[PDB]
Amino acid sequence: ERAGPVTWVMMIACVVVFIAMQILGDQEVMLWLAWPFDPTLKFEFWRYFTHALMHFSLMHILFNLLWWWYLGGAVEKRLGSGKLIVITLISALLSGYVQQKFSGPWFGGLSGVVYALMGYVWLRGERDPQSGIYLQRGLIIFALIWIVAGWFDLFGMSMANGAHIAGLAVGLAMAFVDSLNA
Amino acid sequence: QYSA
Ligand SMILES: [Cl-]
Ligand SMILES: [Cl-]
Ligand code: NA
Ligand code: NA
Repeated sequence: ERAGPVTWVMMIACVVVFIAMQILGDQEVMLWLAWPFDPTLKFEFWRYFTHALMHFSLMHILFNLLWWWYLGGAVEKRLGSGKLIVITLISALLSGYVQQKFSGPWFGGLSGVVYALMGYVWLRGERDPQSGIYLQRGLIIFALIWIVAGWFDLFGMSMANGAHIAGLAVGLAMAFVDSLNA
Repeated sequence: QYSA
């Protein structure tokens, strides 16, 4: 294998949601899973996280899940399921909060989490080399290209720039914090 | 709409 349970369940969850979106249409699934877009939805607490389970395009779910499978899968195997859980919770929540602050609540997608994993794995490898986690030269070039693609919006639709900044920030900061230990 |  390769995929621990956290890596696996997120992939399954993104695929199931994506199917639901093809059947029902994107906005019907946004109605249930999006960041609260009405004051009356503020207590539906799953919404602060489930915006990360929705994808609007085949190419973005494929690349997000590929990066999640690789980096998420590495974090879980070398550092544990719980570490991947907390990275994911924190990046999904802070990236969603930053995204809706700048541009409102109609956003979705795992990249916020993917950007946190990229920054986490890269920085942790650079500072704490022999905890077993690092991003190889080649892959970080391709991560850097992916990041530049989103910043200059070389993609189909509008990019969630605040999600994307906040997620990377979360990842670098947690890697820094985890690097102080030894 | 924004993608993430
Ligand atoms: Cl696997
Ligand atoms: Cl934005
Ligand atoms: Na996306
Ligand atoms: Na992206």
